[PDB]
Amino acid sequence: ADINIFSVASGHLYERMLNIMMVSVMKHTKHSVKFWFIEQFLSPSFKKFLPHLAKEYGFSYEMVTYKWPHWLRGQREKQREIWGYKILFLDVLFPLSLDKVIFVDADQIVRTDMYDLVQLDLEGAPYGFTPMCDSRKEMEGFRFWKQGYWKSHLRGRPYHISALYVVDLNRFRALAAGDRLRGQYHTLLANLDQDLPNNMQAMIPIKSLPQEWLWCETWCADEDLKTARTIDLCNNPLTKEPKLDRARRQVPEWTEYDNEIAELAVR
Ligand SMILES: O=c1ccn([C@@H]2O[C@H](COP(=O)(O)OP(=O)(O)O)[C@@H](O)[C@H]2O)c(=O)[nH]1
Ligand SMILES: [Ca+2]
Repeated sequence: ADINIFSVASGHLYERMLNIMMVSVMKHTKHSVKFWFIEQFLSPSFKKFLPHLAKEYGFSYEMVTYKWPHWLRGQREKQREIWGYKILFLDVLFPLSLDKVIFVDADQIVRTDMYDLVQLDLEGAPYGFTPMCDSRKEMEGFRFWKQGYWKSHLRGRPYHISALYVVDLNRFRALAAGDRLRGQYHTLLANLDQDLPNNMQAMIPIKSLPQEWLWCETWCADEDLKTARTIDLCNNPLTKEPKLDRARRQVPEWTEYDNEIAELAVR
């Protein structure tokens, strides 16, 4: 497929949002699309519905199986285990033939042709992430990456949000980036999937994507929603507003797509 996207949904609401994310992709491209899912994180309900969604929305899909390695420190907390599956296994989840994959959070709405991201030149970096927004000024106290350890550590590199990233799997494998990330994970990560790649940039470069690639209201100004290519419903450490409430109000298409999926289910 032209576009290859990987995501995870563990939890009822994340599954509901993942179906919507997938629909949002298909509304904005006429390229071929394949979704990749990790077997362990597929529930019976989701697995049952998935082929219907595929026959309606015109995507293909494949499951990968990868057991957390015995020698690799585990995560007792499910949420952190999931975040680990996002980042620790990029060289081993997928077939060797797969050239490139894009990770998109389940709680996203896409508003762009994701082939644009497939075509985007990473300029030798094995993966690309969007910088955190600076624009919403009221949230400065929560921008921990501008404080203490991170300002010094980053040496002028951005701190990037891990909701969306494109991985040149060939370059990533050639650089042995997976072994390096797993080695650093052992050595050291409150934000496991985000702190790790941002910490390792000198060793494993990030291509900083243009800012429009990922908008989250937590960090980003209202005025920049209109030019956002994708939207993430990232948790807001100030308001603690429930994600479902945010999904209903943020952009009109979330409810549009949820309703469309509901009508598919009636059939
Ligand atoms: O209980 C969870 C927590 C996280 N995730 C997956 O991990 C991603 C990142 O976590 P989340 O979106 O909750 O983080 P935020 O963007 O809110 O900081 C989610 O979109 C899901 O794909 C999940 O499936 N179940
Ligand atoms: Ca998210």
